[PDB]
Amino acid sequence: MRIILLGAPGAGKGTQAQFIMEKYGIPQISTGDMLRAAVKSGSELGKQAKDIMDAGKLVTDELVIALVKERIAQEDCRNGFLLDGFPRTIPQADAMKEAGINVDYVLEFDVPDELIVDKIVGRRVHAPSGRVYHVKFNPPKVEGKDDVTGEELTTRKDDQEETVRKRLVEYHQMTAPLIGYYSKEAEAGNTKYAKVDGTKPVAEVRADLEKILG
Ligand SMILES: [Cl-]
Ligand SMILES: [Cl-]
Ligand SMILES: [Cl-]
Ligand SMILES: [Mg+2]
Ligand SMILES: [Mg+2]
Ligand code: NA
Repeated sequence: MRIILLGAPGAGKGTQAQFIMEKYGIPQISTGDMLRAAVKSGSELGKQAKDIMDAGKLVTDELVIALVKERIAQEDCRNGFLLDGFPRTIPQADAMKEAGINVDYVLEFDVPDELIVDKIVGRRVHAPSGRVYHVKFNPPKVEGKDDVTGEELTTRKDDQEETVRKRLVEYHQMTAPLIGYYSKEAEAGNTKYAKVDGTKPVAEVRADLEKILG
């Protein structure tokens, strides 16, 4: 099975990745992982990608697509692949089509913005050790303090509410046309598309995916 799995930053689409990998015998692949790998390999695309990154420049859609095409030709994608978080824009989806990269299912892992925010801004960390807590889901033993040292917990700059909300605003303005793109592709019979309710318990989402995919 060839699957694209999309989802807003913080929604938790990753919670279903291992289920999909084990159901079908397929690797999880991502443009981030591809960039890091091809550089190691010394292949020509990797060298081109390394040059671009070393210059602090943007990886063009042309190069990303060539890396995707190369990645899915590798032996471990024989049964399919779980393409995580890509495409991100209609131009990238069109470049997939120009290159001949169709998939069987596009899954939109959907969690309302307010629930994403509530999840992230409740996080607490003991930064010297990377130990993590959450006011609502994994609270510490003494309020606001690290269990092990007793030092007062903090929050990551990455997790500030204004920063989370800005990231979601940007995500939806980019992704809304892409969702419509794949819905239309499904209407044409070129793929299947499903909006997945990520707010349910993990075990229920898993059951729902089993019905969506078969
Ligand atoms: Cl996430
Ligand atoms: Cl990968
Ligand atoms: Cl303790
Ligand atoms: Mg890999
Ligand atoms: Mg939406
Ligand atoms: Na093809």
